Amino acid sequence: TCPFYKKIPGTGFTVDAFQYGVVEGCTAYFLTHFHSDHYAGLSKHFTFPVYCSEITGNLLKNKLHVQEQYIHPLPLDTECIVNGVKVVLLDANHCPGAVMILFYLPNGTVILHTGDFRADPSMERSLLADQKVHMLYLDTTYCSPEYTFPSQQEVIRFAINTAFEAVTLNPHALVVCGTYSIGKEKVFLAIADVLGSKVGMSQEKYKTLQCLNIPEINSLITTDMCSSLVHLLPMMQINFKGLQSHLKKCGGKYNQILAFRPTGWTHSNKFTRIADVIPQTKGNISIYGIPYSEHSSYLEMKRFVQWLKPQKIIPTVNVGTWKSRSTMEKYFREWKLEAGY
Ligand code: NI
Repeated sequence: TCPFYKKIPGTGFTVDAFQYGVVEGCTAYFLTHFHSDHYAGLSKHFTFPVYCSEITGNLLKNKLHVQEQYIHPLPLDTECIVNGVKVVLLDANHCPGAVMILFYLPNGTVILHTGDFRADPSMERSLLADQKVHMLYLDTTYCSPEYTFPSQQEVIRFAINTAFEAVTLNPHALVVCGTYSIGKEKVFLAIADVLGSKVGMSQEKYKTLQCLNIPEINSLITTDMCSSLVHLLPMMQINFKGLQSHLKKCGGKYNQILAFRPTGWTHSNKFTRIADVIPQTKGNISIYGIPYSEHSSYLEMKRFVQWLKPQKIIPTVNVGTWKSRSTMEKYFREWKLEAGY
């Protein structure tokens, strides 16, 4: 049955709630982004209205075959009316097409649902600046002070410099990047751009990327693996066995692999700077784990919430254990006492 933290009070609405069958009292189903833990349950047999971004709607139609008459895309940063309730979609700084949703309830309550997000000070100048928010449905993925990670820009600098050095030293090295969902496209696009190459990938992944409105995409990606020296593979194949096998398939065009696994957080962050990251190596294969996150760090999350000053916080992540829930509630109280709201 649908959990309370996926239901928006005073409305007929649910958020990211497609795996529970027909939810009692639900007149419109919102989808924040196209990640499987959020879309789980949608298919061509769904016949209720789905409200989402343009990009998420492309993916619903093309990848899951949802029929067009039930997809309701909304423009961002624009006041819209849904079943008699004013809503606004905001950029979540997550993966392509990911949104936060502002609901203006008929009784005067304003609710922000962040979906999955990476808080940024640029959000402090969107339509959020213009009114008070009473209730916040918050992505608490990394809500503990041990979770620090560098900016996305530092991590991409590291990747570009590492790849450019390796290929200039050995023009017969292949770069491989792991993927299992949309998001983190900058990793493989930035590397291909510095090397003067397209990114090669499976037909299924190319289709997925063609749904994303990324400018000049036909210029950066391809299904012709032979012409590319940056290859995308499933995240599960980014290990010594999987990579040795791939290299066999390239027919002696290459004699070395440099591979990237963009993880979120790994405890190497508590001790080590990005500058100091080193690979695991076996023979002619090296594997770098890079801390490229599309979720808030602890400090980013804290700054957002202390700026917004909500009256009530509803966590949406790590809510299944009493120890996690108690930990989060203690941080929310600290934040409120330190800031004075
Ligand atoms: Ni997500």
